[PDB]
Amino acid sequence: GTSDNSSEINLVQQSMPNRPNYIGFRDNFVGLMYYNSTGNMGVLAGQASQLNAVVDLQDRNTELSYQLLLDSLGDRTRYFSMWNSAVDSYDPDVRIIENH
Amino acid sequence: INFASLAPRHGTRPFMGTWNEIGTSQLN
Amino acid sequence: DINFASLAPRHGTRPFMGTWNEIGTSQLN
Amino acid sequence: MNGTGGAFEGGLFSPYLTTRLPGWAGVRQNVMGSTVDGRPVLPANSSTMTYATVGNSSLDSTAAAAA
Amino acid sequence: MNGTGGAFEGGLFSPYLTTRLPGWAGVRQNVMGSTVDGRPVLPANSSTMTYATVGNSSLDSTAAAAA
Amino acid sequence: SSIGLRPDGRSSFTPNQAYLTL
Amino acid sequence: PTHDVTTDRSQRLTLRFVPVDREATTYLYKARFTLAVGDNRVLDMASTYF
Amino acid sequence: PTHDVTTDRSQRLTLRFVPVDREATTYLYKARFTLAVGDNRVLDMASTYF
Amino acid sequence: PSMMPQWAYMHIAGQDASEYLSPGLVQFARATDTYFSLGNKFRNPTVA
Amino acid sequence: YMNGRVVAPSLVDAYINIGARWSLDPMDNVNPFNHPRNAGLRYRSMLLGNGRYVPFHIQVPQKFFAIKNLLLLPGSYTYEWNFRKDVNMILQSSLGNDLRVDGASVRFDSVNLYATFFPMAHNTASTLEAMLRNDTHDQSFNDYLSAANMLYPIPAKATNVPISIPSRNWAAFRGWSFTRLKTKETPSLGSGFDPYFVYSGSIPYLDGTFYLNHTFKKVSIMFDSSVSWPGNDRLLTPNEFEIKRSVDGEGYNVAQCNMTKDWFLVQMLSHYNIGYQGFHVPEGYKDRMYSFFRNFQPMSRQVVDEINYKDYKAVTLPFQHNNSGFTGYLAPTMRQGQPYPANFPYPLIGQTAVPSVTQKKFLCDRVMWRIPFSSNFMSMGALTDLGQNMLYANSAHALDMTFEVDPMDEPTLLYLLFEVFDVVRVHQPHRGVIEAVYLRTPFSAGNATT
Amino acid sequence: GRYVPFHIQVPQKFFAIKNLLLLPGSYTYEWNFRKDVNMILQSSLGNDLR
Amino acid sequence: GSIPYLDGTFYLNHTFKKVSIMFDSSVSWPGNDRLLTPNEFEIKRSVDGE
Amino acid sequence: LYPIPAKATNVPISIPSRNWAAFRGWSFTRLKTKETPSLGSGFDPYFVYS
Amino acid sequence: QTAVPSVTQKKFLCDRVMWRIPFSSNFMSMGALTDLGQNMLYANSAHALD
Amino acid sequence: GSIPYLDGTFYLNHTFKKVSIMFDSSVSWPGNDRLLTPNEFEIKRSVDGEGYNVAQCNMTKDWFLVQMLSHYNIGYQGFHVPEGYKDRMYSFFRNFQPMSRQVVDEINYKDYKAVTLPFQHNNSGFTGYLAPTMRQGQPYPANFPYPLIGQTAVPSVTQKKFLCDRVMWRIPFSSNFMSMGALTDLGQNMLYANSAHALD
Amino acid sequence: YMNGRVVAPSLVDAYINIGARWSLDPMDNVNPFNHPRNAGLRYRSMLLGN
Amino acid sequence: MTFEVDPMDEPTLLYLLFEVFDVVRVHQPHRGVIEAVYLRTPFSAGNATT
Repeated sequence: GTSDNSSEINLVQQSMPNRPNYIGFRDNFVGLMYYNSTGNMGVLAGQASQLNAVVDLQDRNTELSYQLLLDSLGDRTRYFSMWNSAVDSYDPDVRIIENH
Repeated sequence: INFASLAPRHGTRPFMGTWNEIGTSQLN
Repeated sequence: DINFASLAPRHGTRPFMGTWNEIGTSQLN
Repeated sequence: MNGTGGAFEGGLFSPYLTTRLPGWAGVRQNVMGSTVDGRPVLPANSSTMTYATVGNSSLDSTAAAAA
Repeated sequence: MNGTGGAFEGGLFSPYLTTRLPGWAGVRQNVMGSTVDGRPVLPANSSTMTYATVGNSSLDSTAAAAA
Repeated sequence: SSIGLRPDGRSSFTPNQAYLTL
Repeated sequence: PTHDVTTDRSQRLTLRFVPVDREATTYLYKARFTLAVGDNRVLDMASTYF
Repeated sequence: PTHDVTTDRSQRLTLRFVPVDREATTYLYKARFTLAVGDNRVLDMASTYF
Repeated sequence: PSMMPQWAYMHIAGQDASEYLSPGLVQFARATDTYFSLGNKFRNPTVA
Repeated sequence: YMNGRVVAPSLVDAYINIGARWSLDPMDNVNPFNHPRNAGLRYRSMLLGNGRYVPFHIQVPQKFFAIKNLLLLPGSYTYEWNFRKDVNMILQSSLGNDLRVDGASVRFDSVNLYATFFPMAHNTASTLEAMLRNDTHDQSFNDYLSAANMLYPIPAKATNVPISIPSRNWAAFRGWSFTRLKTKETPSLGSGFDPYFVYSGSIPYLDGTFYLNHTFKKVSIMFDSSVSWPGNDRLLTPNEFEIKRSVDGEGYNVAQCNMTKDWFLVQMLSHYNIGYQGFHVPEGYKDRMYSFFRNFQPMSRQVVDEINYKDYKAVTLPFQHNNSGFTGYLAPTMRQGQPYPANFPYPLIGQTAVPSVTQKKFLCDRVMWRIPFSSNFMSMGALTDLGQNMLYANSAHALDMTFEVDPMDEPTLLYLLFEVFDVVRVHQPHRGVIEAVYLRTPFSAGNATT
Repeated sequence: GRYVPFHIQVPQKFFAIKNLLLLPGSYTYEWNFRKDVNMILQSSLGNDLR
Repeated sequence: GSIPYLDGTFYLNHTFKKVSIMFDSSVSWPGNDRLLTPNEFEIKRSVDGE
Repeated sequence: LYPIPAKATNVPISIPSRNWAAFRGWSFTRLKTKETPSLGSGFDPYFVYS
Repeated sequence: QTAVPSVTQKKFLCDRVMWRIPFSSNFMSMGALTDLGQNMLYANSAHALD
Repeated sequence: GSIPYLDGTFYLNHTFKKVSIMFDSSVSWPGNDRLLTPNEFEIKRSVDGEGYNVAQCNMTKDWFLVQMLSHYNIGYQGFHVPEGYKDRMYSFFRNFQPMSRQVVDEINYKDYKAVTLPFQHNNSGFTGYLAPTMRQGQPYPANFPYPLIGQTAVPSVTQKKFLCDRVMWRIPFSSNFMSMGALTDLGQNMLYANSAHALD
Repeated sequence: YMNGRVVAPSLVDAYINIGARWSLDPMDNVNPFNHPRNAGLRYRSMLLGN
Repeated sequence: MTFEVDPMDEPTLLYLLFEVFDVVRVHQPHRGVIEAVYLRTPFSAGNATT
């Protein structure tokens, strides 16, 4: 029907469970600090002389550069909790359904 | 020898050797 | 006097010529 | 379905599609924006819209503290 | 009608139109293509199409060779 | 380091040839 | 002039000092900034405004 | 090695630094610290983290 | 012109780290390398 | 919304391509890193907890290339950094929904920076400073990627996307590298906060999980109307780079898929230099997670051809009836029906197999295609072979590139980056003073000629 | 209207600071801002706003 | 009417937003870092957070 | 060859900066896409014209 | 006294002026021949702005 | 069963809190001020810690530094996952597992009723009763697992923890906790090798 | 005794610590190497025979 | 350049065609050997890169 008045035909109802969603911080905490935006950019300077040494360009993204660097050193299969390193790894079978 | 005195002694002589001044790696 | 070191990649100011690892030793052994 | 190579070469003849995406928010012609952070105030009404009348500085949510 | 200068400039003004037509088959947009040479079933639907599953290695209609 | 002998197939834009004695 | 009128290094033009501490009493509001003038640059106080 | 590898005086190994000034916008957080690498010690920037 | 002055200064071509560093540092960095390595801060060119 | 949109189970049920390992074509371009089985995420979410409210405590590192490995001599420095509270950005859902509408990381309470000092004897720590402060030797770091990246747009259903570069000096240029990004999932990085980023899922731009990488067809590298950059008749089709060659008569596909021959040769040569001396599976250490060979996946299937079977009857989904009487009609619900012989999956085996046509494609992801700017495509060093040749020539050429991408019904982005050198030369001459001088050779970004 | 957000910039009007041209260094800078509605903003009718 | 092109009566000047300069192919002219958003000249901050 | 859309005029073009050491002039006409093969490839199955 | 909760809108409206972006380091007009109109980065070489 | 004493199957080293070392009641050995905590070693700072935790668990920022410093020397040039050859199956990083859950807090929740196991009923009517026996019951709505998601999101408090098996806590007798040699530098000084010192 | 004693199934059911990586604190300090899924032991047990 | 054309109703395409000086010099130094050196001067088919 179209009612929730506990009618007779309301006995026959089915309910699928809601779809799973899991939400937590990104790998290596990418996106939590503004890197590479010239507007809100960081400053590491020689406090006595405010000469910033972190001149950052608008294009070269250091988030993508760091992920590649992490893979080059060692391998990204052991989950390091402290830095929150956990590579997003789709299940190999689900992408390519080998139906046997 | 003052700088060479900061290295572990594997026996009698220090452990200096195999100059590994690196840092060239990039994408390539 | 034409050495072949000019064909070798340079790691710094010296060529990257290797050692005497020129071998083809293996068999099932 | 036509007007730009509707029967021959197209997709993009026109251009040196060389505008690099300009990097500044707001380059999305009719994408209902989301919202002000946190708030889900739906409106972020679309940037091809009513932006001459500059940001409506709405009264901030401080019901408990301000009262 | 509308689009690029529905009322004004440019049948094309947007561009630099300097895409020099790049020369490779399939540059055309929605042309019902020809057949594989002497294989008329109107095979080439378009180069905007089921070419997502590219690689239709199609066995021809040679039945006497099959016998 | 065998030999760089340079007397003066061939090409028209250079009157130069090189001998390599190994 | 082309030589010593102005610099070439990445020098910010306008700064946005934020209050180190603040208070909001019943009758007044007090904010405290620590404006820092780096070496080899000089600030004209006329170009300052809350 | 024993002679001149590590000090015998008093030194911390880990230091925490509270923000000198902080700015909490609706979608930002701008924290400014002051690293203080005292005399006769060097800090490798890879160890620092927020 | 395989070497431009701006390239040699920024270590895109020219001497590698084992050479342009002062002899005091190279001897130092070789010594204290089981602990507190210094070999990932001075880059050295690899031209082709 | 994306819950309560029931999908007919018969769409992809137990008989789809009953023999082959075929990627389901409708979800070929769907982002695969958004899944309950994404083991990288489900570990990264259960780390915080299993409840709605989480008083977290994290240790975000520093990852800027000139600061990540600096060795700070004993001064006294400021260290300021703007963080980000945009829930759509810092968080990451699994459906890729819009988290700004639901709940946000309300508060950053007490961020404070930690530092660890090696306790070094004051005799050596003073000697080390005394020479590290000398201008003869000073730290120098190069960004690992070292590439000036730009995003060119691609509208809906567009196929040919051309780009251009005005006349410019290609002093030390190490090649190109490109991929495709769906524009509905990419932040406007230049803005402090963009309210038009309705997304939470994986962001391949700044994360590295590229999946749309397999939809390119052809590439041409024109240097101011000269022949293509490899144009010394150096390929099977020396005028341009075929990638995903379609139905083709001559023998140019490779590796049982539709990837062409030279492109496989170029890709294999670039990563591993294993092109000329025969093809072999490379060293386990030499291929990384983001390498070409580890992710390459050919696949193929055969389907009932329609133009030759003489009895083909295209039955739409609502009407096909396999396994009827023991499952739901078009929703995962109570089973309804009668039993009866099925009709949907046309048999491809046995004495009654229908004639069929094979279609073969490949599924490469998590990598970005590479075209090294080297004479023989090898990697014989950092400063490539032709980089030094431009310097000796000392002339400027404009670049013109065009692409042929598979059409998509949603706007996307062509993310192409030029390999460059991105070195810095940080030097600290006195106490509490840092002087960092940046150079980025082939695409400079400086207003000062020293 | 009645309820109205404002974003104003107030100058400096003290003769020793109005134009000081202060050399490099680091200075603390605080000031107390009036919050009395009656004094801050004037009314045409001359009535009492508090 | 009154043509603004040859007669200097311009009236639609207030409809502009961010304008960007990028000189060679990457270098942005407005300066090394010379504005509060040192990548383009912003003329109308449509919605301002600070 | 430069494309020209349907029902469109004012076709612009350009050549990026280069040298004209022995240039001798231009020569141009106006073909039809229906009547021009893409002979940069071995065989174009989208050319239906005798 | 019976007002309604509201929201403000700002905007500016200028006519007759052409926006200007001087090609100087500090944007000041210290002369006709500008400051960057004679230095060799923008005099010796050739660039192509976008 | 397995005897952890003599075959290396330790599993209880996750229940230590603080280790204090004193040489004849002098100043503590760990050093002058080498540790964030003033005069002891702190582990499992679980009850509450204002700013000292690591890896989203209840360890200590200094104990993690010491442990990684004794095994892989990864303490001063930043932390990173150690190399495979240097990380065995009895080492710290291989067996370190942090975890945390979100039990429903009772102090701040409006209406919380702690129901014991014999009275709580979930999935009733389709399962056994307190024993893996034949299913008995009627179906009815359930009541035990308090929800933590959705519109009804009863407030909760988070408790974290960590497990560390097959590993022995290590406190190297060195000035900087490194492994510069088998014969430590501190256990070589005249102060320790030419006199007798107590230990508490 | 350790076999004739029954355990309530609901003590740890399918709904315990849902979505959490918890270690079931009641069974945390019990010996973990005593289990049918102890691949080392069940290999040695089956090595002798059955 | 900028060609203005009549608005035909079907997708035509312009066919600009520059003028160059492409020549060859075929050389046969000895039996069975032939080599050539092409040169298109204005729009050179080869440069430093290729």
